Amino acid sequence: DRVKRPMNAFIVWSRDQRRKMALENPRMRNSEISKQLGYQWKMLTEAEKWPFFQEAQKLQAMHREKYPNYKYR
DNA sequence: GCACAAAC
DNA sequence: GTTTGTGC
Repeated sequence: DRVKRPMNAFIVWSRDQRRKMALENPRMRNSEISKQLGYQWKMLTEAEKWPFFQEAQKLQAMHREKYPNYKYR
């Protein structure tokens, strides 16, 4: 039925990227961390891309082989 | 447009 | 309260 769902390259940033916002701003009242990341996307920091994108590639290649044309159902 | 995950 | 990527 449902296929598996490894973390998405977007939530990847959450894990580590949010650690940054939590260190200097562990007291965010409203939901700003949401629009803040959006700003990082229109300007992705390469210092952060290369590190986790390397493996992020094997995530797609491996699981895509286990579900050739099997899409969401 | 719908289905799935996480943290503040 | 909410965002975003993947797939057609």
